[PDB]
Amino acid sequence: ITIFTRILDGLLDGYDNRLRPGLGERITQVRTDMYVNSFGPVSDTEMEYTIDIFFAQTWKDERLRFKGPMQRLPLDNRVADQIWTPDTFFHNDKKSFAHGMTTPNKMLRIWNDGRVLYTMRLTISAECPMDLEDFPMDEQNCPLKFGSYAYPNSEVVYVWTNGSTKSVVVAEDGSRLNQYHLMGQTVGTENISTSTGEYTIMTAHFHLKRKIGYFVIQTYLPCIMTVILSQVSFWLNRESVPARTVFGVTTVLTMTTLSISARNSLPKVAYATAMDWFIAVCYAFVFSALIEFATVNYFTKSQPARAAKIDKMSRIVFPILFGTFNLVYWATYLN
Amino acid sequence: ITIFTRILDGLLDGYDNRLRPGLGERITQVRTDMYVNSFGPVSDTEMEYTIDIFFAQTWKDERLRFKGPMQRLPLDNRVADQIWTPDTFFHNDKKSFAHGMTTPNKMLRIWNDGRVLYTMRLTISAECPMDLEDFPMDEQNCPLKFGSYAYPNSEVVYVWTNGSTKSVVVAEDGSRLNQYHLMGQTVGTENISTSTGEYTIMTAHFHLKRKIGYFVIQTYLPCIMTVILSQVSFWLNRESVPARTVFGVTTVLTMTTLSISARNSLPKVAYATAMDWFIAVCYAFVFSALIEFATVNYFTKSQPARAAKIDKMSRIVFPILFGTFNLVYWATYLN
Amino acid sequence: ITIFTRILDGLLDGYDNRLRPGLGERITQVRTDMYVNSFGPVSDTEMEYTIDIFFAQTWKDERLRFKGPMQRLPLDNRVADQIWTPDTFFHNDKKSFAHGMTTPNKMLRIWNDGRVLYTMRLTISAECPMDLEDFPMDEQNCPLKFGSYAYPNSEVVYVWTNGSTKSVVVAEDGSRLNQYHLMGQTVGTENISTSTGEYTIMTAHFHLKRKIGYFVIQTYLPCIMTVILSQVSFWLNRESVPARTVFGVTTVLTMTTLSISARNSLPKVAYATAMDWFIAVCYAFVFSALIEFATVNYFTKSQPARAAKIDKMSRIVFPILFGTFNLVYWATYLN
Amino acid sequence: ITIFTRILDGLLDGYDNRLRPGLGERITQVRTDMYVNSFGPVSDTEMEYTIDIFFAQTWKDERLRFKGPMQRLPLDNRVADQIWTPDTFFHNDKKSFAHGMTTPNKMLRIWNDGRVLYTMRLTISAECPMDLEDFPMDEQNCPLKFGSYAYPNSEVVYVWTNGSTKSVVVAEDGSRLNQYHLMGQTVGTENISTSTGEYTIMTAHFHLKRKIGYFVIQTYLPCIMTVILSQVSFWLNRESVPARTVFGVTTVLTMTTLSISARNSLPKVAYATAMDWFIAVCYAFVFSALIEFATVNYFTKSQPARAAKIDKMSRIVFPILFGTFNLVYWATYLN
Amino acid sequence: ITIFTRILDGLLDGYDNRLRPGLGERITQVRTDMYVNSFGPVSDTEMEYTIDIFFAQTWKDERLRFKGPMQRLPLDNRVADQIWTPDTFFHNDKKSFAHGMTTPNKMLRIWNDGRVLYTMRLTISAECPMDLEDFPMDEQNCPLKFGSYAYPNSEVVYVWTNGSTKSVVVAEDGSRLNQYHLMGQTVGTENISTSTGEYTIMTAHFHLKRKIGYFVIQTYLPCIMTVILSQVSFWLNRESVPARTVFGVTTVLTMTTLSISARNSLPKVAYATAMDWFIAVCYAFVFSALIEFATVNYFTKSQPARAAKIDKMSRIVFPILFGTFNLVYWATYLN
Ligand SMILES: CC(=O)[C@H]1CC[C@H]2[C@@H]3CC[C@@H]4C[C@H](O)CC[C@]4(C)[C@H]3CC[C@]12C
Ligand SMILES: CC(=O)[C@H]1CC[C@H]2[C@@H]3CC[C@@H]4C[C@H](O)CC[C@]4(C)[C@H]3CC[C@]12C
Ligand SMILES: CC(=O)[C@H]1CC[C@H]2[C@@H]3CC[C@@H]4C[C@H](O)CC[C@]4(C)[C@H]3CC[C@]12C
Ligand SMILES: CC(=O)[C@H]1CC[C@H]2[C@@H]3CC[C@@H]4C[C@H](O)CC[C@]4(C)[C@H]3CC[C@]12C
Ligand SMILES: CC(=O)[C@H]1CC[C@H]2[C@@H]3CC[C@@H]4C[C@H](O)CC[C@]4(C)[C@H]3CC[C@]12C
Ligand SMILES: CCOC(=O)c1ncn2c1CN(C)C(=O)c1cc(F)ccc1-2
Ligand SMILES: CCOC(=O)c1ncn2c1CN(C)C(=O)c1cc(F)ccc1-2
Ligand SMILES: CCOC(=O)c1ncn2c1CN(C)C(=O)c1cc(F)ccc1-2
Ligand SMILES: CCOC(=O)c1ncn2c1CN(C)C(=O)c1cc(F)ccc1-2
Ligand SMILES: CCOC(=O)c1ncn2c1CN(C)C(=O)c1cc(F)ccc1-2
Ligand SMILES: *[C@@H]1O[C@H](CO)[C@@H](O)[C@H](O)[C@H]1NC(C)=O
Ligand SMILES: *[C@@H]1O[C@H](CO)[C@@H](O)[C@H](O)[C@H]1NC(C)=O
Ligand SMILES: *[C@@H]1O[C@H](CO)[C@@H](O)[C@H](O)[C@H]1NC(C)=O
Ligand SMILES: *[C@@H]1O[C@H](CO)[C@@H](O)[C@H](O)[C@H]1NC(C)=O
Ligand SMILES: *[C@@H]1O[C@H](CO)[C@@H](O)[C@H](O)[C@H]1NC(C)=O
Ligand SMILES: *[C@@H]1O[C@H](CO)[C@@H](O)[C@H](O)[C@H]1NC(C)=O
Repeated sequence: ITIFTRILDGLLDGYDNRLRPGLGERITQVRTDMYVNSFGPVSDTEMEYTIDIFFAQTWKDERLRFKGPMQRLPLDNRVADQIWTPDTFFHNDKKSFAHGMTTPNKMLRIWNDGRVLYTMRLTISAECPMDLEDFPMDEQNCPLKFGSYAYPNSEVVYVWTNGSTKSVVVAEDGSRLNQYHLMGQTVGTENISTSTGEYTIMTAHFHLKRKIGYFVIQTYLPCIMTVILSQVSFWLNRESVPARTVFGVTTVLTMTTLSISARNSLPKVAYATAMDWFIAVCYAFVFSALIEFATVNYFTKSQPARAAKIDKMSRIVFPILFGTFNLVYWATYLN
Repeated sequence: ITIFTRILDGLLDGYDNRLRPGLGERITQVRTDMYVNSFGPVSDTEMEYTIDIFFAQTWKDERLRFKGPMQRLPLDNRVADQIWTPDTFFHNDKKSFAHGMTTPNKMLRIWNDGRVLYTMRLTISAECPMDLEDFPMDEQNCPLKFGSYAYPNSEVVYVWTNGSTKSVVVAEDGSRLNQYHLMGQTVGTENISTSTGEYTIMTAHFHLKRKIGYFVIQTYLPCIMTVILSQVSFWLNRESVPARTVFGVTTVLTMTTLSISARNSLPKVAYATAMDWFIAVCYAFVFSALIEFATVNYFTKSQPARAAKIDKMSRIVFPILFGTFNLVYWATYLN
Repeated sequence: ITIFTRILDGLLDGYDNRLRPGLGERITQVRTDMYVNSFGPVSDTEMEYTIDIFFAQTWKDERLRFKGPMQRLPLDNRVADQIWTPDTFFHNDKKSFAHGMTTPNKMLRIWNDGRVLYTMRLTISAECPMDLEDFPMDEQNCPLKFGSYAYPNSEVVYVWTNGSTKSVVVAEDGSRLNQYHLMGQTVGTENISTSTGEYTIMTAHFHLKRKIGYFVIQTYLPCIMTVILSQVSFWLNRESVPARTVFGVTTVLTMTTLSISARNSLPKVAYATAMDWFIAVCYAFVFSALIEFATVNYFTKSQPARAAKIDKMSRIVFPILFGTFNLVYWATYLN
Repeated sequence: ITIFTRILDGLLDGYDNRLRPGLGERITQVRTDMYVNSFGPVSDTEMEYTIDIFFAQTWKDERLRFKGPMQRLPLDNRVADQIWTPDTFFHNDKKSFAHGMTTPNKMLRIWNDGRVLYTMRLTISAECPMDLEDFPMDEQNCPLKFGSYAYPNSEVVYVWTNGSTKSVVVAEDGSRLNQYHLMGQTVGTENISTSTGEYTIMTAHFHLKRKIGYFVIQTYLPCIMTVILSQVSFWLNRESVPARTVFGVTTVLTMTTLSISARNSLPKVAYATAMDWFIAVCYAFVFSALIEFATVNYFTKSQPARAAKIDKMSRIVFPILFGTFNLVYWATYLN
Repeated sequence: ITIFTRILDGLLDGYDNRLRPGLGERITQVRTDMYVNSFGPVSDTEMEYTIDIFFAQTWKDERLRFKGPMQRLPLDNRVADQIWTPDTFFHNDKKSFAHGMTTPNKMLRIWNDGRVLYTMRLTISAECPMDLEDFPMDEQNCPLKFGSYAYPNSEVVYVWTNGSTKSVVVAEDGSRLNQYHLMGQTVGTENISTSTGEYTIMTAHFHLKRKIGYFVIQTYLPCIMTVILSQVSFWLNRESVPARTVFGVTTVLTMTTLSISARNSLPKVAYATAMDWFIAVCYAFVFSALIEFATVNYFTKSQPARAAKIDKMSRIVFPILFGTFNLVYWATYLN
């Protein structure tokens, strides 16, 4: 153990962590790996998502080159703080933190040739814009961008691990989401020209397809039952004005109540959503069934034969219409 | 007191906490104990649970081997920071923190032979997936996985305490939960092969049985009374179209109102829940009682004798049906 | 000022804060005082309560014994870190923090004989289980336990201040609670045998009696008015089937609406609450008034005289029953 | 610049920040100034308020007395930490924090004679009990108490700035509140005898007048319309039992619905609020209009002429009563 | 690399970060740049907005002027802490924090001539008062003011960038908001006289125009449908007192239900909002249609010809009126 105490002391004696490795000589290339331990909750209201990853980075540093019996130096964060590390930051991040129990989860390993490995565990809430036009039969793509904050392209460059280690890995246990399904992952690299030089930023996209199960139970199913409720009126006595009247208005109150409740749980966007149309049409089918009787009753005095054909015809026309509406609605958005 | 100041200074003189004990010589074996002071709130929506534990770890470090009058060295965190400790982290953790008042709750004890005792207090929110198909007659198993972050199996190994201290202990005060019951605990050890070596991870499962009391009061009971409400209609005058009509529709509005409220308090999962079916069937029993009258009124003019048997039988079939339905529902899920 | 700088420097010169005072000689006895500046919000849902206290502790450290003109040394937190202090932790704590503005509120005072006074201000959210069977005519007792984390009975012992300084003091300004009333305070001491030795834990119980004012306004009163609403039906025309029918069902919808709203605000426990019964009985009084008419209507054809006695007697039986129900309900739980 | 480096080094050379200025000689007098940058949200439910202030303190420290070309030493927080400062804490505080971006906002300035200026920016959530008996025609007064935590009157004394600089200043931008109006400010000084000596505490009261606008829109106005709704019944056909019956019960359901929602937004106190009475009376005016008809219908069979005067009289008596009630209600509380 | 280690050591050798550059000779001028990476959520209730910016500042410090092969010194935060920096704080800030993952996002660059570049990433929640009289056809302007906390105009001055870097830049991805649209940005400088000298404060205004889409879907449309619902009553049988009565009251109950939910999502201000009027008028149109029938029914017995003209005229007057109402409402506020 005393052998390694002098090796560490020798490497760090006179080591200037303020300067990057290969300053004025080479561009420090960093091979970045990643393992998604858990895909945190996604929010279609706040347009963000949380993710728990093991973010690994390896680069070249000649100052740490040593020769000894061991081929690797297993070390903790106590050394990761004393040496230089890339100040990798996440561009689209909202807030982030590195897990600290028991000690700040930072693993450092130094090989003879100077190869460094500096990985940590991060829970980060990043941005994810969404176009909820097809919501809840929706598909969104949440990116994760990260690069160096202080080092332009001339000073530092990032690249993904190619071949040995998979670029992005995701655990099946953590990927489980109540309302989304993780389709896959995509990685890429790009250069960006900013007012403080051109930086290389590394993107990692997580494709998501929304699960409609919760919404069939909450909104679609009760709406369907409430338009069928309105269409019961056609089979009741046409001459019983109070019965047909109170039935038509109470069902509108029912649909009006149902649309009020469904509104609270839906994203607060400023455009029409695929569900917003389903609720709209259903309200029209409930409102229409009421107007249907208002016409039936208006003609009862002088044109009762006409008011009878309207009601009897409405018994088949209404369900056939709402039936075909669903045939088109689901056939359109489920594609 | 002056004796112990030189012993501590002597041990820490030249002590390199950056290196694990026995590097290149022995494997640091850590005996892990745990005491659940409180089982924090469990969340079936966020699929997580909070837990408050005293997490103890003991290993052997020859560098701390000393000779003196005392057999043990009672010390605080002021020494725990100066020595080496295993960087044990919890794999399924979402967020964790160690209690700090008055001082960081870390207890250190060093015996003559060099065995160390390093325990701390942790409140941690860990992951716990759930299959809420039988909710609220549910059973879940929440795990707690923890291992070393930087040291694979070759460098460090974990084992549960055998004999003196029980692996996992639970306090009678804290395990109390409003909606859950802690059945028991299970401990285990397993090896995992990762891209940074093979680590030993220690699992601790907490079995949970849900308490249906809250849900019988909130949803089951009012639904049952509201279908019984619908079945009152069969005993009223069939020829009074407004009475039977307004009664049939108002109860649907009532059942529709009841189902809207129950939906908010239930988990926002995307599959059918055991309660979701009970609400569904009840809505069907209310909707049927209405359709039952719609037929009675439809046949009342030309087929009054036929419409009479429908109403009278509905007086017994409906309650007998809903009665037998409950017999099957509860008998099925309570098993 | 130059006199005290050498006294302080002399005391701290060679002072080892890692070791407790009187190690291997005497047991460090700590007299703990407490002043509740404010009793934070109590939660009957999360089973928790917040409290803001000035937590004072005094012991004797021979190393700090000095001789000088001043009898005591007024000092800030800048010295509290340099000396030894008991690592007092709160056993039932959930989350705690020490006020830091302007500077960390820690007061240190050192007397000639070496007796120390070390107090701080703490806001702590501690556990408080509740048996809400009589809720909201309830009484709860919230404890506050604190002891040493690293020093067993043999090494450190706690005792309450008796006589000179009051053990626990509470300001009437902070004791104000919207839904609770602070009856009093009780203090005690006990020994607990743990796997790391036997420790002494100090308990402080705060007795609470719940205030029913908010609930009479929110729930009891509207329920009473809504069952009296149901009993208006007996005075209406028996031959008007729609009038009596819509009145009976709409009031059930009203009571069903009223009970749904009261449900969200009430604690989410899994057992029957004293109020849950009051809402239950009231719903029964509204549901019965409806069933009462269904029977009246069922007998109207062949037994109208019997259907008349039912309605007319119900005008007095119902209010006398609900009247006497309140007489019994309130008389039982208010005791 | 090298001149000031030697002056600062000279002043801080041998400076003991653990000791207060004038220890064992004089009482350190601190003139405290304050500037309310913003008056954070006020909460009548949690009985607290947030406030953002620039908290200034000035005293004399003879050790910092220097002679040089400059008359004052403009310094940042880097020096404020190195010297002694009063450990001023806010007694009624619940949680506070000092702004840190870019650097901890602490301004230090040292004059020749040794007078120091040490100001900081603080956002603090302080306590503010309220007597909401006249709510929402309300007026509250929130205090702000602060003194030294470790230094009694004998060692430190606080006094407000007088003359040139005003004790408390408030910006018109921050004083804007959605539901409150800031009447003015009051400052005062007092001594308090505590178990750790007698301290001097400085109070700053902020007088508040509540804005009734939000509640007229939410609660008062719809209630007024809903009692006028109930009084429509008197003008409808008295012999139409279903019409008058369904109208009477639906308005009660409407008023019962309205009172449930207004309740959620109101403070959860345990006494009657000025609004609680307005809602109560309105419910009584809706409930009475229903009983009015129940009487009309009860007398219609045998005493129809009397049932006519009741209905016709109620057309004038009811609105005149609700009219005079409002005349008295507003005249009482708005005074 | 060893060349730069002596240069840095040479520059920092004897460097006093407590003193500003050019003290007692020149005014430290700081050119401030800004890049809005994301425009965080805006709150019309809390009157605040969150923003994520790259806040850059550049000044000249002669002490850091060096001669070497490189023209600039790429450095991290490890040096930014060791040198002097302007203590720039944001005046209207409520809560701010600088991103810390991986390392504190502070970029430092030192040119030969002594020019420094000190930029950081900040997420800050600043104040933004609003006049929501025209809400939701609204326009608001949220400012962002920042200056030096300890250095008045005489010692430090702030200025906007000269043309190299644009003063305020906004990212195309992050500026997207659900309910607002970012029109543009305006920058300015002003002097303010405070009790601690006169400071220069830098303003940055972000103009916002509200999106009416969400409110058309949530409130306007259902209100439109519910007043049209009320106007159906004129076409139904005038002599059917129950039919017209239950329809009139239920639509009021429906509109009354609609107004409470609309109130929940709207800002809790104490003045009348453009929507508050639209909801009010719609309630008047539903209530009026009810009073319309009460008049028709009151005249039905003795003045049926008058009760016929009233009802028939109402079929056109009501929709024509509500039609023109929208024409004026939308035409006025949409301008
Ligand atoms: C002529 C007739 O059979 C009546 C019965 C119900 C009436 C409708 C009710 C809803 C609308 C009310 C509005 O005031 C005028 C247009 C609308 C659409 C009315 C047009 C005329 C209708 C259809
Ligand atoms: C002929 C008859 O007794 C009528 C009375 C109520 C009617 C039902 C009401 C609900 C549905 C409405 C839909 O438009 C057609 C199918 C459904 C299921 C109707 C079929 C015909 C029924 C059963
Ligand atoms: C025969 C008679 O006076 C009728 C009127 C209302 C009816 C009750 C309505 C509620 C229940 C409905 C259920 O379907 C059968 C039992 C229950 C309890 C009925 C039994 C028979 C009653 C009491
Ligand atoms: C005789 C008469 O005009 C009836 C019509 C409505 C009835 C009241 C309804 C509400 C109450 C119901 C209770 O069961 C008895 C007392 C109460 C207050 C009744 C007393 C008698 C009244 C006033
Ligand atoms: C005579 C007549 O056509 C009646 C029918 C509905 C009545 C109105 C109902 C609402 C109000 C009730 C109040 O008690 C008196 C004024 C108000 C405004 C009444 C005035 C008289 C009206 C308009
Ligand atoms: C794919 C790159 O992987 C990392 O960067 C990494 N960094 C730390 N660890 C890993 C591997 N990994 C996915 C773990 O879960 C894990 C499990 C352990 F028991 C100990 C360490 C790690
Ligand atoms: C316009 C003012 O900009 C800055 O002062 C600034 N400060 C840091 N950075 C920038 C440039 N900028 C707009 C970035 O996005 C960026 C991107 C990177 F990958 C690394 C650093 C920065
Ligand atoms: C069984 C696991 O034991 C620990 O890991 C442990 N660590 C600290 N403590 C314990 C023992 N234990 C269960 C306590 O509750 C306790 C009680 C005290 F008053 C002081 C210290 C502890
Ligand atoms: C019960 C032990 O109390 C303390 O140890 C204590 N610590 C701080 N303070 C006290 C006394 N006390 C009850 C106060 O309220 C108070 C009032 C002040 F103005 C200044 C300091 C304190
Ligand atoms: C009245 C008490 O005032 C202070 O003690 C104070 N402390 C800090 N500052 C002030 C003056 N003041 C009212 C400011 O707004 C201000 C404005 C600045 F740009 C920089 C510093 C300050
Ligand atoms: C992008 O950046 C990388 C950084 O190494 C560089 O090699 C490549 O030539 C650049 N290409 C473009 C188009 O910017
Ligand atoms: C797992 O690892 C431990 C390391 O101590 C070893 O003793 C055990 O045999 C291993 N078991 C398996 C199944 O790999
Ligand atoms: C606690 O145990 C100690 C011995 O360690 C004993 O002296 C003391 O009296 C005990 N206290 C109580 C309350 O039993
Ligand atoms: C409070 O105490 C101070 C001494 O520190 C004294 O000067 C002052 O007069 C006292 N106030 C009152 C009201 O007695
Ligand atoms: C313009 O501003 C930049 C800020 O970095 C500065 O370096 C440069 O010297 C300035 N030049 C002029 C002409 O203002
Ligand atoms: C701001 O103050 C400085 C102080 O010298 C002055 O030169 C400048 O003209 C002032 N600018 C404004 C807009 O007041």
